[PDB]
Amino acid sequence: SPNMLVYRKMEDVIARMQDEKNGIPIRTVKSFLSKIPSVFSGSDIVQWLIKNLTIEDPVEALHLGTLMAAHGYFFPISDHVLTLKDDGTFYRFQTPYFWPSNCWEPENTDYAVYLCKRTMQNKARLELADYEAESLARLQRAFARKWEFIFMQAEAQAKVDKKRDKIERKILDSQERAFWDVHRPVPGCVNTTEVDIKKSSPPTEDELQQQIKYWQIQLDRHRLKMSKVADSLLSYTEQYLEYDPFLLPPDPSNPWLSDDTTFWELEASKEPSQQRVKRWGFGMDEALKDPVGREQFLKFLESEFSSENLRFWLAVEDLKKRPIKEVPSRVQEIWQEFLAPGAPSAINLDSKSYDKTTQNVKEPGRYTFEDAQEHIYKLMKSDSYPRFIRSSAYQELLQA
Amino acid sequence: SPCFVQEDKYLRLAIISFQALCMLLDFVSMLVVYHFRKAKSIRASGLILLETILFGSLLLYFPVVILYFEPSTFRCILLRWARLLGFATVYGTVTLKLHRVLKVFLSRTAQRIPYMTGGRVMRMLAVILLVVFWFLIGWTSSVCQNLEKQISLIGQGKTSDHLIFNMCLIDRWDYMTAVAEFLFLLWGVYLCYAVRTVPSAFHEPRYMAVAVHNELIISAIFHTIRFVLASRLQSDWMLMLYFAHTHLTVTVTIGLLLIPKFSHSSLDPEDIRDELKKLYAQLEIYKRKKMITNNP
Amino acid sequence: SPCFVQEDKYLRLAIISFQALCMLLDFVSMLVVYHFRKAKSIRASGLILLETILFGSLLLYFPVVILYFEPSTFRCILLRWARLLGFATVYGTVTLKLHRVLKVFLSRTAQRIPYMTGGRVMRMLAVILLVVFWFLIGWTSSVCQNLEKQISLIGQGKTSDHLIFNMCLIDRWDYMTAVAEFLFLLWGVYLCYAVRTVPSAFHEPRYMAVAVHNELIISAIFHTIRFVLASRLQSDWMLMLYFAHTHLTVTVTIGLLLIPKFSHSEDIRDELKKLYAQLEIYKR
Amino acid sequence: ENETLASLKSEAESLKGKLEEERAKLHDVELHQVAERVEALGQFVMKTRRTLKGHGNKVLCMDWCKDKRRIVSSSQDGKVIVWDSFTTNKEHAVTMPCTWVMACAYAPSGCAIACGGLDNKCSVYPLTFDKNENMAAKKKSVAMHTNYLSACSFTNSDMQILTASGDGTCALWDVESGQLLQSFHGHGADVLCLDLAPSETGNTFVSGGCDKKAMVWDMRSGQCVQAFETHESDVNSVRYYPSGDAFASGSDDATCRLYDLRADREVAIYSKESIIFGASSVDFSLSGRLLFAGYNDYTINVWDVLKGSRVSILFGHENRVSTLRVSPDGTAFCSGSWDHTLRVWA
Ligand SMILES: CC(C)CCC[C@@H](C)[C@@H]1CC[C@H]2[C@@H]3CC=C4C[C@@H](O)CC[C@]4(C)[C@H]3CC[C@@]21C
Ligand SMILES: CC(C)CCC[C@@H](C)[C@@H]1CC[C@H]2[C@H]3CC=C4C[C@@H](O)CC[C@]4(C)[C@H]3CC[C@@]21C
Ligand SMILES: CC(C)CCC[C@@H](C)[C@H]1CC[C@H]2[C@@H]3CC=C4C[C@@H](O)CC[C@]4(C)[C@H]3CC[C@]12C
Ligand SMILES: CC(C)CCC[C@@H](C)[C@H]1CC[C@H]2[C@@H]3CC=C4C[C@@H](O)CC[C@]4(C)[C@H]3CC[C@]12C
Ligand SMILES: CC(C)CCC[C@@H](C)[C@H]1CC[C@H]2[C@@H]3CC=C4C[C@@H](O)CC[C@]4(C)[C@H]3CC[C@]12C
Ligand SMILES: CC(C)CCC[C@@H](C)[C@H]1CC[C@H]2[C@@H]3CC=C4C[C@@H](O)CC[C@]4(C)[C@H]3CC[C@]12C
Ligand SMILES: CC(C)CCC[C@@H](C)[C@H]1CC[C@H]2[C@@H]3CC=C4C[C@@H](O)CC[C@]4(C)[C@H]3CC[C@]12C
Ligand SMILES: CC(C)CCC[C@@H](C)[C@H]1CC[C@H]2[C@@H]3CC=C4C[C@@H](O)CC[C@]4(C)[C@H]3CC[C@]12C
Ligand SMILES: CC(C)CCC[C@@H](C)[C@H]1CC[C@H]2[C@@H]3CC=C4C[C@@H](O)CC[C@]4(C)[C@H]3CC[C@]12C
Ligand SMILES: CC(C)CCC[C@@H](C)[C@H]1CC[C@H]2[C@@H]3CC=C4C[C@@H](O)CC[C@]4(C)[C@H]3CC[C@]12C
Ligand SMILES: CC(C)CCC[C@@H](C)[C@H]1CC[C@H]2[C@@H]3CC=C4C[C@@H](O)CC[C@]4(C)[C@H]3CC[C@]12C
Ligand SMILES: CC(C)CCC[C@@H](C)[C@H]1CC[C@H]2[C@@H]3CC=C4C[C@@H](O)CC[C@]4(C)[C@H]3CC[C@]12C
Ligand SMILES: CC(C)CCC[C@@H](C)[C@H]1CC[C@H]2[C@@H]3CC=C4C[C@@H](O)CC[C@]4(C)[C@H]3CC[C@]12C
Ligand SMILES: CC(C)CCC[C@@H](C)[C@H]1CC[C@H]2[C@@H]3CC=C4C[C@@H](O)CC[C@]4(C)[C@H]3CC[C@]12C
Ligand SMILES: CC(C)CCC[C@@H](C)[C@H]1CC[C@H]2[C@@H]3CC=C4C[C@@H](O)CC[C@]4(C)[C@H]3CC[C@]12C
Ligand SMILES: CC(C)CCC[C@@H](C)[C@H]1CC[C@H]2[C@@H]3CC=C4C[C@@H](O)CC[C@]4(C)[C@H]3CC[C@]12C
Ligand SMILES: CC(C)CCC[C@@H](C)[C@H]1CC[C@H]2[C@@H]3CC=C4C[C@@H](O)CC[C@]4(C)[C@H]3CC[C@]12C
Ligand SMILES: CC(C)CCC[C@@H](C)[C@H]1CC[C@H]2[C@H]3CC=C4C[C@@H](O)CC[C@]4(C)[C@H]3CC[C@]12C
Repeated sequence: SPNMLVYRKMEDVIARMQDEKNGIPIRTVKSFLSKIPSVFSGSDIVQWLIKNLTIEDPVEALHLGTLMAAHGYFFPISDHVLTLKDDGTFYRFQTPYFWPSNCWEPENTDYAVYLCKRTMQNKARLELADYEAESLARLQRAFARKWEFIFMQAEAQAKVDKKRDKIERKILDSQERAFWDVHRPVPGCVNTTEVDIKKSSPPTEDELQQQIKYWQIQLDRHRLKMSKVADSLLSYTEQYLEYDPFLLPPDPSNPWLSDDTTFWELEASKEPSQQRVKRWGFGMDEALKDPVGREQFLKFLESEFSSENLRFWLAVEDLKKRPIKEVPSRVQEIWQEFLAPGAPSAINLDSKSYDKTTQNVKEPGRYTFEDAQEHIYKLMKSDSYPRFIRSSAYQELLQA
Repeated sequence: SPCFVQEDKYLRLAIISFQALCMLLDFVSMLVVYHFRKAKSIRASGLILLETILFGSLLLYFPVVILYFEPSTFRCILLRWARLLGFATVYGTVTLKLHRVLKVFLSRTAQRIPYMTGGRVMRMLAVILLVVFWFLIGWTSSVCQNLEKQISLIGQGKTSDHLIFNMCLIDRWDYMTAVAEFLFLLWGVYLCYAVRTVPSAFHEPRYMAVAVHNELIISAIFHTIRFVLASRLQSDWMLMLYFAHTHLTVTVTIGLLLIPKFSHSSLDPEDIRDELKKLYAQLEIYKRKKMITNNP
Repeated sequence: SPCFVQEDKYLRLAIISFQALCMLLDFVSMLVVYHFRKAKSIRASGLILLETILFGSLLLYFPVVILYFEPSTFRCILLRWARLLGFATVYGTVTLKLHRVLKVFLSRTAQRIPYMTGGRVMRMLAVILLVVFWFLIGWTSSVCQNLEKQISLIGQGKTSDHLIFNMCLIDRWDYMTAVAEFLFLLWGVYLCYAVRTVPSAFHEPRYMAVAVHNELIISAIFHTIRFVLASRLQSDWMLMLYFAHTHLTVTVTIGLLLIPKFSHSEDIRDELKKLYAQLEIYKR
Repeated sequence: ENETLASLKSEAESLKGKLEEERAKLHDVELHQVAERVEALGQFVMKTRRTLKGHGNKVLCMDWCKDKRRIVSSSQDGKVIVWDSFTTNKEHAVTMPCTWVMACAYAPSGCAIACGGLDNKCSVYPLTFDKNENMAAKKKSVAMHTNYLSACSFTNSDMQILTASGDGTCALWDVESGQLLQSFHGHGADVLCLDLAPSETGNTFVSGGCDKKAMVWDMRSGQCVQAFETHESDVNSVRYYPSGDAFASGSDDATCRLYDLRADREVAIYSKESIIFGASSVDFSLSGRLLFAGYNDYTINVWDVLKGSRVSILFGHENRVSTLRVSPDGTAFCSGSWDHTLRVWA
């Protein structure tokens, strides 16, 4: 049931169309030439949808309507391209037997029977369509030996249908051309019956202890108040409004709006702009994202003679960006240079952090110093990075 | 003297000489279709059915050769024997052949192939050539008794006072063999209203449907002009009106049907008859009134 | 001084007295056939095809009741309008009804009978009648352009001693109209030689093929007499001939088409299962 | 034993009720009713700026480049095209020996592309500036699954690629050697989408499956730390909020919802009465203010993330919308379709 969810929501609308108190009235029309029974105008639906569904945009109402028509629910009375047009064209519903939600998939031995029926009717004109006749020639070529039985069934259906009424013989014969038109569409129209290939395919006490450990996990997890969570989202969003190209245009102009390629060149330049420098101080993560930020931050620390921590920081991800073939040798190089005793770039770790990496160095891996990664990350975010903001070099670049 | 209208000798010889070429390139093409006789296009429309259009058009180039040689009796009768006998054998077989391309396709849903080439398309042409031939015998036999009494069948007309000429009179039977040639082509317009969909190999049922739409339009003008602007007219202007109609109507037709064919590409079948009505009975009640919301 | 022959009583109004009775009994036959409308006899032929022979037969009665009066330039045109618009509808749906009972028999050697009906036969009597109006319209105009000239469509003829007669002339379009009536029934004779052995319920191919064949010997003598023996004639020998040719021609015909309707009388096996399979769900 | 069973049932009931009462006390305000203080937005005039043609069948997926100009897309008939969006020039092409090539990603360094489909394998194609290039010789197979490949993406480096297939398993591979590094289990049905965490320091990712669940995994070990289930049908695409603390998903019940990680519960639902066709791809703006969604009713919708009211609907496509991605600079987004075309909007 791939499409059954949307088929069960177009049918709910159809039932609302058909209601007598507040639905679309059905009328019989005659204009000085003939009598057309039980039809409704095309402009009836489009004005209906805007009211009940509150579709303010008139194109949206006409787009929703033409998808219902294209799927086989109401059809043009005298056309082979199912659509909805906002004029006086006459449309008519579809019988619930032929609805697409009934799991229909007809064969080619049942199309020919319908196609041979049309030639028998009105045998002085051969009323058909250009593509229908081409198919009729093709089907007879293939179904050669059994063609007699396809033609034999066509005779029986023709004579049986002859003994009927006249009003009923026209309605019940248009709603068998709005079924083969949906299922065998005119060339150049999308086939709505296609589907995606992804979607075409003991004791009772042990259960309790699994549930008990299941509940405690949720209790263990920490949660915040919706008042605080909402503040974080709005504060973050309002902090970047001036940075969104969709809601505050760039300087000089959008490359996709005015063909001004200079915007990418300015951003990729080696000299950060005034807007760039302001984004630097929003957070330490923002500064490290910019490759220019990494160099400037490191340049301050080496002048301060405290860059040994940054050199350890950048080294870990470089190991993670390295293919597995070189990790056993890369882990030892970082081991000796930074956190081994007597290292030229010795750094200080917590006892618990040092214990885990001491027992894990024996088995090299990409995630060996993750705990040291977090420990160094936290201390920069509290002390080192705020110092860089207070540093005179930061404000001098801010104003220019 | 100078009591007669003047005539040209270059502007007049350039018509009987340009038409003696379209009458030779219409007889040479009758020996090209026979010598080939075997092609994917010439075998479709048989020689017996195609070569009677390249011989029927040979009689439609005469109404201008007579209109140059001199006016008299037997040249005013021969001018009507060669317009009705060359119309019912050209556009009377491009209409019984646009009628076959409808009744051989409805016969492919079975196995009969009823219309043979010279059997049901040429035996229906002997009936058209029997009403057009009974009429002409009656007409040329009633204007032979009337020529005895007063009417010479050739009259005179006057333009620009002292300028006289001899013309061939238009009688009241000529207004009627111009509605018979226009109602008959209305059958060749309906017959191409029902063949716009039939799948054809060489698109011949479409190059013969523009040769019929041509004449219902382009020959209803030549008759109206020839009937109103007739008493005054001229002697060298009538020759041009005929030449501008027998090259823009009949030459375009033997070109629309000739060159595109050289260049452009017991009880067992009784019970099943009953059960197949049971299926169309059970299937019919599902849609007939079962919650259809249109029938009630 | 006798020049115009006067005569009445014994012959003149005796003809029109009885000729007004046949037209009187012809209309009631159009109200008797319609009132029954359901007996198997007239259901076989068809009601429309039987009401156009009892209606087109009235027209053939007029050429006697307009020849009764003195000739005119308007009563000599209705004589050629009610003789071709009546012959093309009486013997135009008798030769066509005898063609439907040949091409249906030819569908007995084959199969798939469509049984073309009184819609097909009446779509072929509107083309035979479309040629007749084109000629008749085109012929009255011809005799209306020489009315400004000689040949007045009304003539005079004398006899041996001194007696002249005011008659209606014979054209050369009448020699050709009497041949179109002889080459049209030669098609109906062939249509009764290819049906000679075909069985029928009411034997209509027999009581009707004696009509298209009788009105080919007796209506070919009347025309020849009217043409060759035309210089002398009289104004009473005209009525004696039209009366004696109309009742032996059009009364015999609507006697034979009216009285007899009242007086006398392999993998199929495999395919069955697939049909049964869909019939097994349908029956449940 | 029955008394002990009843005691365990009572303890489980007490723990459950504690969970719902904690959730109730933490739930006090709603996102829209607290963000009503935010001023409403004006009118948007987004229009097509380019139209990329050349595909012989439906277009199934795409991915932007890090230079904000190049685009790599994939089609049903097995053709992979690397375009130049700004000037509309084809630069590379390759016909892959399978059909229905579902997933394609673009390497951060702009030197390799990834592709896969019904052949149950993911391949990595190096890029070079050669003349008359034959990438089929350089094609390298990395991942192998027992079902069709659904969606793949490079990690922050050029050496590891994620993988999601119909066997309900996600895997982390090494491109150079083909050696598997970590395998993830926990979906009982197919896996349809995934997305890396925006934070480079954060080693997590999210995946949405056919079993109506969105699942947050841990890259170090392999067991999930969170699980969500509020959709009524398949979850077709997921994406992180740029802050890294939330992620939105688009499901087949024609709704897009925005979950949260700290609150452990959804905070908004984006749906409308006139929309009955299921979503197929979502993405965020640069600031997270807008949530673009590409539906199956041939249209594209834009929602106000903070408030929940639609701001614009963009027509133009003539079949389903298969994918939608926002460029790294945040100035334009492109959207493939089943009508053989891609359109860059701005
Ligand atoms: C030639 C002029 C003067 C008189 C016309 C009468 C005859 C000869 C004409 C010329 C060509 C003839 C046709 C030639 C071929 C055939 C095929 C044959 O299987 C049956 C007779 C039929 C259909 C002929 C019918 C009569 C016909 C149309
Ligand atoms: C002067 C008289 C005899 C002729 C006038 C009738 C003309 C208009 C013709 C002659 C043949 C006729 C019939 C033959 C053809 C058709 C098509 C058929 O599907 C319905 C009846 C219809 C439409 C008939 C009505 C009118 C018709 C087309
Ligand atoms: C105006 C009317 C009355 C004249 C009729 C004459 C027509 C029907 C005659 C005269 C000349 C004849 C053709 C003369 C030459 C050939 C080639 C031969 O290999 C087969 C017969 C065929 C194809 C004849 C067909 C019928 C034909 C065209
Ligand atoms: C050109 C094609 C149609 C050939 C057909 C032959 C026709 C046109 C010819 C053959 C014999 C001819 C006839 C021969 C002699 C005369 C006597 C003359 O005082 C009047 C014309 C008349 C009565 C001719 C009429 C036309 C005629 C019938
Ligand atoms: C063209 C006109 C003026 C000439 C008149 C002669 C025509 C109408 C007649 C004369 C003899 C007839 C043929 C005699 C025998 C047969 C045999 C069979 O196959 C049926 C038709 C057919 C072939 C006839 C067709 C029509 C026919 C050719
Ligand atoms: C069979 C069909 C096509 C042709 C009909 C036969 C033709 C050739 C016959 C039938 C009637 C005949 C006419 C009958 C009588 C006369 C009067 C006489 O003083 C001169 C000849 C003339 C005028 C005849 C000429 C030939 C004629 C017209
Ligand atoms: C060549 C023949 C057999 C076929 C064509 C018939 C035409 C051309 C012929 C056949 C009989 C001919 C008629 C025979 C007799 C006469 C009487 C004469 O005083 C004037 C010409 C007239 C009226 C002829 C006119 C032309 C005519 C109608
Ligand atoms: C209006 C009168 C005076 C004459 C007008 C002529 C036109 C309108 C008529 C006369 C004869 C007619 C044809 C006679 C028979 C048929 C067969 C039928 O199955 C389809 C229509 C068709 C083909 C008719 C089409 C219309 C037609 C060509
Ligand atoms: C459909 C077409 C071909 C029908 C042809 C008939 C037309 C052209 C006929 C019908 C009535 C004719 C008119 C009838 C009377 C006269 C008077 C005479 O001094 C000739 C000109 C004039 C004024 C005719 C001109 C031509 C005319 C208009
Ligand atoms: C003497 C002059 C004025 C008249 C000559 C006209 C004839 C010979 C020419 C002029 C226009 C030509 C046609 C022009 C268009 C097409 C369509 C295409 O498929 C090529 C052939 C075809 C069908 C040509 C066939 C021959 C044609 C009909
Ligand atoms: C052109 C003229 C001479 C044709 C003859 C007139 C025709 C068209 C008319 C005259 C009287 C008519 C009939 C009058 C009443 C009925 C009874 C009804 O239950 C069926 C139709 C039928 C049988 C009509 C058929 C058509 C009809 C026969
Ligand atoms: C009754 C008279 C006076 C009116 C004028 C005659 C013409 C217009 C009438 C008389 C007979 C009529 C035909 C009688 C029967 C049929 C059969 C059916 O298919 C309807 C049309 C058709 C073919 C009619 C067409 C029009 C028609 C030809
Ligand atoms: C439709 C079929 C049956 C043909 C009938 C055509 C009739 C309706 C038309 C066609 C041509 C017309 C004629 C053309 C010219 C003239 C000459 C003028 O001085 C008197 C009227 C008259 C005589 C017209 C009368 C009506 C007419 C005969
Ligand atoms: C209605 C149909 C069936 C029959 C009537 C035929 C009509 C169309 C035609 C046939 C004969 C024609 C007449 C023939 C000649 C003339 C003389 C002219 O100075 C005035 C018009 C007039 C008086 C015509 C009027 C129209 C006319 C009556
Ligand atoms: C005017 C008079 C003398 C002519 C009448 C002739 C009579 C006596 C003869 C001439 C030919 C005969 C017909 C010839 C053929 C047939 C076909 C046969 O299956 C039944 C008898 C029937 C229908 C005959 C009936 C009687 C008949 C019509
Ligand atoms: C049986 C069918 C063909 C009848 C047709 C008869 C016609 C075509 C013929 C047969 C015999 C002919 C007649 C023979 C002799 C004469 C006597 C003469 O002083 C005038 C012409 C006239 C009166 C002829 C007129 C035409 C005529 C009547
Ligand atoms: C005025 C005269 C000449 C004409 C009147 C004769 C008509 C009305 C009468 C006279 C003899 C009659 C026929 C005598 C015998 C039979 C045989 C019987 O099985 C059916 C009726 C039928 C066929 C009669 C039909 C009507 C009939 C033809
Ligand atoms: C007088 C005006 C109409 C133009 C003069 C040229 C006329 C006689 C010719 C020129 C081009 C011709 C054709 C133009 C297009 C088509 C092709 C096809 O669909 C059927 C024929 C039809 C419809 C022809 C109709 C007649 C036509 C319009």
